[PDB]
Amino acid sequence: MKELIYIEEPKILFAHGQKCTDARDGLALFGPLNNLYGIKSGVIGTKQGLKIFRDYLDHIQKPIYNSNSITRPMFPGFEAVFDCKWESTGITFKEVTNEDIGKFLYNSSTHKRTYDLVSLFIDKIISANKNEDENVDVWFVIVPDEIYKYCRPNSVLPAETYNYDAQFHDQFKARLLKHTIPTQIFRESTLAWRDFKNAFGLPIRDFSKIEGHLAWTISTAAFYKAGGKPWKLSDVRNGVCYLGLVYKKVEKSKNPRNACCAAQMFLDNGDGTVFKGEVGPWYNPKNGQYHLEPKEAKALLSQSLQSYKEQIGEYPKEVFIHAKTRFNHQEWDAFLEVTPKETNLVGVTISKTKPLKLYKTEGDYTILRGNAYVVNERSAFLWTVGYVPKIQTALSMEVPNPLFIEINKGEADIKQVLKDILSLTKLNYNACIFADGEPVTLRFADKIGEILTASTDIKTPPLAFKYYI
Amino acid sequence: KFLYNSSTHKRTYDLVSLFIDKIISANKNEDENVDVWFVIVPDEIYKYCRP
Amino acid sequence: RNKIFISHATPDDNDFTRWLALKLIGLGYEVWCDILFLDKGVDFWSNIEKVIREDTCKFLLVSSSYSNQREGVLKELAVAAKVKKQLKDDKFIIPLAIDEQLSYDDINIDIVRLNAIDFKMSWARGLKDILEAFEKQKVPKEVADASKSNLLYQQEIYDSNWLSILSFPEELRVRELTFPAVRYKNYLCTFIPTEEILSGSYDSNFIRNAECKRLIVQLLNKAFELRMKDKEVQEYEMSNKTAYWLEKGKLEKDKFEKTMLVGKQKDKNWHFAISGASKLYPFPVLMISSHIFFTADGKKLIDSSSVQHSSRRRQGKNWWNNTWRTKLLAFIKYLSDDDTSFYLEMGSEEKVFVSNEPVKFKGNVSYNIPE
Amino acid sequence: RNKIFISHATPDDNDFTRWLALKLIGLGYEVWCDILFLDKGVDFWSNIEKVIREDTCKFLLVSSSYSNQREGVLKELAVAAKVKKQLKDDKFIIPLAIDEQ
DNA sequence: CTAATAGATTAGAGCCGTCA
Ligand SMILES: NC(=O)c1ccc[n+]([C@H]2O[C@H](COP(=O)([O-])OP(=O)(O)OC[C@@H]3O[C@H](n4cnc5c(N)ncnc54)[C@@H](O)[C@H]3O)[C@H](O)[C@H]2O)c1
Ligand SMILES: NC(=O)c1ccc[n+]([C@H]2O[C@H](COP(=O)([O-])OP(=O)(O)OC[C@@H]3O[C@H](n4cnc5c(N)ncnc54)[C@@H](O)[C@H]3O)[C@H](O)[C@H]2O)c1
Ligand SMILES: [Mg+2]
Repeated sequence: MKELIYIEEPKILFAHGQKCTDARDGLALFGPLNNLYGIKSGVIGTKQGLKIFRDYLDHIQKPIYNSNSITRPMFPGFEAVFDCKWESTGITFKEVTNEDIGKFLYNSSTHKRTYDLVSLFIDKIISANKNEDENVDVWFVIVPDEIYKYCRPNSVLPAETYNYDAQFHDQFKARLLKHTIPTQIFRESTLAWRDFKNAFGLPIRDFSKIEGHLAWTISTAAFYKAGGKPWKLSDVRNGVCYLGLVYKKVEKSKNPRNACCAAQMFLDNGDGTVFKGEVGPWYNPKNGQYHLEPKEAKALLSQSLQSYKEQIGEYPKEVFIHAKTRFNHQEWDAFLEVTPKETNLVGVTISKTKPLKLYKTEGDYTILRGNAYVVNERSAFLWTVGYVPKIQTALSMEVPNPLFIEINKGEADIKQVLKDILSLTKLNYNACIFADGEPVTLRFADKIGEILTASTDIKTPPLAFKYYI
Repeated sequence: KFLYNSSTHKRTYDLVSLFIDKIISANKNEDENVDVWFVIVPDEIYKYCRP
Repeated sequence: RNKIFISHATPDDNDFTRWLALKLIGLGYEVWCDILFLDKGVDFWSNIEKVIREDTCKFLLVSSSYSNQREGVLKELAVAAKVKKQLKDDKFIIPLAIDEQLSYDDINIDIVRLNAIDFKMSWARGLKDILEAFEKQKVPKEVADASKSNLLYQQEIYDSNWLSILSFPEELRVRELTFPAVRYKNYLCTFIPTEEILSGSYDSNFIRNAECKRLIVQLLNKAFELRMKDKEVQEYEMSNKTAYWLEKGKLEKDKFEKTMLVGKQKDKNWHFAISGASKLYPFPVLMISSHIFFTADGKKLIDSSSVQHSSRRRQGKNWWNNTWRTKLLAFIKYLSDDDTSFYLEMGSEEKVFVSNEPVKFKGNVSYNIPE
Repeated sequence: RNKIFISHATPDDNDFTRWLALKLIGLGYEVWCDILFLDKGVDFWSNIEKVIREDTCKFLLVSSSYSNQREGVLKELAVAAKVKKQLKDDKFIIPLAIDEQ
């Protein structure tokens, strides 16, 4: 017989200085942190896409209701929640004729067609940003469903163009990094989900009972990409810097090699949270070697420490380096000789591989979301997916898998490690959910590395997430 | 540290860079939607940067 | 008399007052406030006195460092005290405490004997304090809204899949031969005391402890493979691992101890399958994984991973915790040998005994299961 | 904070209250009570409280059938109890007894 | 250097479900 400890919920902060565990309830009752005046939207696409976008904008001005209110709170309309204006009167439209989309999508070569389509879409945005006077906050791209299905890694149709990945989204986001333009890509079927059907007279995607969820998600994304702050973490310990390492293989560049991209989070003076990326990939020629050479690791640590010191003025007292691989001695010794002496380095490996499953005896639901089985002083299991009493349901189907946390280098208290990991799952601005499955230090550090490896080297890319997500 | 070079060209370059780097950083890596940018230039910057 | 009056200090406590007035209006009550309903160009003291005297059921006072010792607030309090005396309602006045800087020893002399409400910790807590008080006192709620105002009002021992290893053969001391054997140098490894191998103790230039543990794990895995081959259970080769399942008709009506391990889905059958991996961390166990495999006529599988994936996705959509748990436990009990264990043949006499019940976990926190 | 406060029912205990107040004044103790003290044209309920909270050393209470139910005397007693709790004084309140029924 | 036997790790892709 073994023992399970339970970890309390972290709570997040909204307007008026009020707290809550659910983002939706906090946004509905108190509203966002900062105060925008409004969002001016730039739309690029066909006339069908312009009509669809205008209709959807009109749709989400009024309250929207879900089938089950307990599971998913209602949407009370955009302005009731966000205290700003985002209407179909701030639209500046740049038409893209259908002849171009038809004619470029004909070379039968994924790379050439993807490059041509991305160039076609981005040249208009670049020109509208350079040669015009109108002000645009977030640009919205409405791609027809027919080009989405053909621009994928493995896609077959039923000149510096080979240096990029053959995915529309990654290349499109990458090639706008040097102009710093926020953007939100939509699919015609995501907004006009009724009009796209199958052999039967039903939509392929049925949003009838989860329409308020889509409204919540789209509104939150649009409000974040316009320079807003919808919530923050209530309790973050002072003098603690969190990092994140992920390895993305740089496919098809003269050899099989792989890079590394990072993210950081800390509490700054003024009770603010600085959640921002850590850009500039660091490579190693070896194939299948997910590690850093000493020279490439000293640079990364120096960069992170200098950033924290510049914003705060003193070095972090504690630094936690979360990762999904295991460090080795050769690189960890590169650490600790750029680090000062008044700072603690702790390396935490987070994985979801070990197959442990827990079942309730004589029940029908799953295990709670705070439960953890502490195996040792350097190992533990944490359940980040499970039954949440507030929404009266679990965050997954079947039986969830636990998250295996293992202190790898340094010494730390495993209970505190779990407590800090659980609060890192509430900062998914790409989503409007109760909480995430894995820490966002590892999820946002993955998107940047996925977008940075689908283009040629670009010097000093932006750090803000709004240009990536 | 910039409006002292005694060469008009270099100090003009440095001051223009000092303002525009911040403007572009704010534009590319922040979540707000700023309609216009208002640049409040102290008098000394404008005074001597003439040809 | 169905208007809730709100007394405050203007403009120092305007934010909280406006919040409270908007909330109470949303919930359905009628609220009169100095900043939202007073007219422009009207005699205001006379109108305020008329409102307090003629139509007022509750007198909610905002109490703070500003609203204390204010002439307008005090005059309103005096008139409200007269109305309370005339109306014989001991709960006509209700102070609301919102300021953390106002000590309870410095409150007005007119509210000393009154039970204040605390908004200092959280405003929703105080809001429900006042809502509970209103429910108890039966303040007239003009419910002119449906499905909106009521929604504003509304706003352990576990099992596992680990089978502990009860015993090991004493001494440690080609894959196509009868028993589990492993090549190593010019020697042969097959069933050094094993009590010390699994303690991080033995070390020698002949072999390292970690390598010895790895070899023991390999021997255990081969033994399990052979043992399930000797149980006459059909096998499915997954991408890297292997799974085992029972043929249709093998069990009595496809049921073992009131659990069903073979069933029906349209033009396909579905078979519950398991796979096993032996580990020595954190303690010697046999980890079990659950799978579903689909056979065309109940005996032959489908040579297509797409249809297998789609059917497996469809079948698990309705299953839940109890279904998976009971099916796994039933399969393990089916493989059980005598009463509580199940051996792996490691040699001529030696055996490794595995428990047929999973490891049990215990916690101290649960949920009420509100259906 | 050197004034004796006399709380009582009105107008039922004015005779005994006046006798006691005059005797105490004659013996040299500063006393207070509506008669001879309350000013005409003033906010009384709010002057019943200032004197109790800032200008009181002892709190005499004339108890009888009339008292121990009147709202005013109970309010004054509550404020007196709070002031006693603040002052950390054990003998703030002196319940005089003048009745027998 | 080449070619097999395993245990223990990593990163990619592609398909399906979300309610009653
Ligand atoms: N929250 C409160 O303090 C509150 C509540 C109810 C009544 N009152 C009364 O007390 C207040 C005292 O105000 P003050 O002198 O301290 O500050 P002030 O007059 O500068 O500001 C107070 C506000 O001025 C306005 N006001 C005052 N006289 C007015 C008039 N003749 N015509 C139109 N608007 C007028 C009202 O909105 C009042 O609430 C006002 O006389 C009256 O509303 C105050
Ligand atoms: N400190 C004292 O000696 C003392 C004794 C008794 C009551 N009080 C106080 O308590 C009183 C209220 O309690 P109660 O209802 O039992 O008193 P009460 O019996 O005096 O009040 C009821 C009637 O109201 C009249 N009244 C109303 N306002 C008055 C005013 N401004 N001046 C004179 N008479 C007035 C009284 O004369 C009486 O006829 C008054 O507020 C005040 O006198 C003080
Ligand atoms: Mg996004």
